[PDB]
Amino acid sequence: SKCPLMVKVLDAVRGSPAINVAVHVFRKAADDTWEPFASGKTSESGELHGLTTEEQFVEGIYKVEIDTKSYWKALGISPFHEHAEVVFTANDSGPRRYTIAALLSPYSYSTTAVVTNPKE
Amino acid sequence: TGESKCPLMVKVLDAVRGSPAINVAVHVFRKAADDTWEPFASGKTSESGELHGLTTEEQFVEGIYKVEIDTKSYWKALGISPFHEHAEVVFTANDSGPRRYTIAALLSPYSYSTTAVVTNPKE
Amino acid sequence: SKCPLMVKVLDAVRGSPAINVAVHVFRKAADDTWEPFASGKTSESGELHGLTTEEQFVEGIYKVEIDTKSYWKALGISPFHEHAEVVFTANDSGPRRYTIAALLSPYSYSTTAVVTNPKE
Amino acid sequence: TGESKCPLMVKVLDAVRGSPAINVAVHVFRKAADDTWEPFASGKTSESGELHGLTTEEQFVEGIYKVEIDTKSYWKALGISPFHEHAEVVFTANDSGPRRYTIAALLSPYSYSTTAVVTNPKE
Ligand SMILES: Cc1[nH]c(=O)c(C#N)cc1-c1ccncc1
Ligand SMILES: Cc1[nH]c(=O)c(C#N)cc1-c1ccncc1
Repeated sequence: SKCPLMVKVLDAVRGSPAINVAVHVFRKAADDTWEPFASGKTSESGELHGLTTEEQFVEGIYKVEIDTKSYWKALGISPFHEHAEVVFTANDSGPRRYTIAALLSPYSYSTTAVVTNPKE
Repeated sequence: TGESKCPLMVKVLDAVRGSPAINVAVHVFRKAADDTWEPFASGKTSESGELHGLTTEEQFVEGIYKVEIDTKSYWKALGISPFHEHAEVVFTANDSGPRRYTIAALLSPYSYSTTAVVTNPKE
Repeated sequence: SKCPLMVKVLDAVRGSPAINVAVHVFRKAADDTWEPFASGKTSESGELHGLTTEEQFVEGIYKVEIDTKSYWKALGISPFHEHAEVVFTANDSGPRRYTIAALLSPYSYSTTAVVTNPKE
Repeated sequence: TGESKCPLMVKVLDAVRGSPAINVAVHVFRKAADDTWEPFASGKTSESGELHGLTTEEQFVEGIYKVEIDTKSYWKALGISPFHEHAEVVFTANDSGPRRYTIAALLSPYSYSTTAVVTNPKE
């Protein structure tokens, strides 16, 4: 029960988890370029688990990109955004469990992080 | 009015159409001497999603006020059956003298957010 | 694993669950008055479970009130809101699992409902 | 300017202090012919949390634009170490002719929301 990184996606129009949403994760590279890190599709409960492991999850800059436009086109709704992106630094600073959650509407989105830890 | 020095203004936006939320009914109450809510002001949002002229500086004394927005009538007229009955904002006002209050609401059928911007009147 | 109603509370300032937040639930009465239904305090994970049961959870109007002001005063932050309230109708219409989530900041809050169901 | 017919306006608010987010750096890019982001316009929010005058109707052609807000420099100057590096909004503009775009952001240290209000210019 150790997932250093988890993504959750919700739909504000229908009051349900946003199922089958593509998610891509990149790590900032030395040349200051984005390199593919992990990717997947949200499950029936709007979640994506097992993107990585504590050993591979070192300090650095990460970018989480959510394909919100494909989600909305499948419902027959025209969206405003091309995609939703979250960029943050992961620091061993202290606590290492990260939950990124995204709430989606056709013209707006909100994102929040919940950073927590078992013990230390 | 002036430019924007109203003691109380409400602004409602639509997260589904990316537009101002027009013709939304808004009701404001003040808590009375007896723990009961009394009618204070009423109105509807204009074509830019705003509601101006609800009160005056002199009438807007210190107190606990309730801003109730009728979101359910708004989604229903669009053919959508939403989650909430209404949106309500409860807050203590003019506590440490007069201030100008902007209450904003962003609406979606199963979600809403609300924010306040408080400014100190011509200092 | 059957909780018709669950409440989740998060803190936007500190990126953590909002722990020990008082929550009260009322049911609209015939005289159109609010009657105490259930109450509790959020756990270490920001959640409140077991407010009720499927038999007691009949159709009607419910009001969930979150004591946000006490939460913020304990951190030494002066808040704008007296409390956060969610009013909704529970209809057997179809699906009966309700998750109310609230995200808190000193001057703003957002609430969303996730309505779902196992089978039917 | 006029009253409010700017093709692109940005508005940043602070959810912790209930105020406009003043002196926030904003950078806008357009995707070029070669899948690369090119600099388009730059600026800072004023005392009301707004940014006016970034472009003109004639210069704002159809394309994919990126609005990047520097939220991290804003929280840091307040003594707070926030979660995000910045906030970014990516969207296709003027696709089916000219429109006026208002991008709003509401900020908190570990959260942000963004909304767009799109209007059809003097019809
Ligand atoms: C971006 C934004 N997000 C919210 O969650 C919210 C709420 N409530 C309001 C606004 C906002 C939009 C336009 N002008 C001012 C504030
Ligand atoms: C991202 C998010 N945004 C909101 O505006 C909100 C409200 N209210 C809740 C959540 C949320 C975060 C984590 N788990 C579930 C929901």
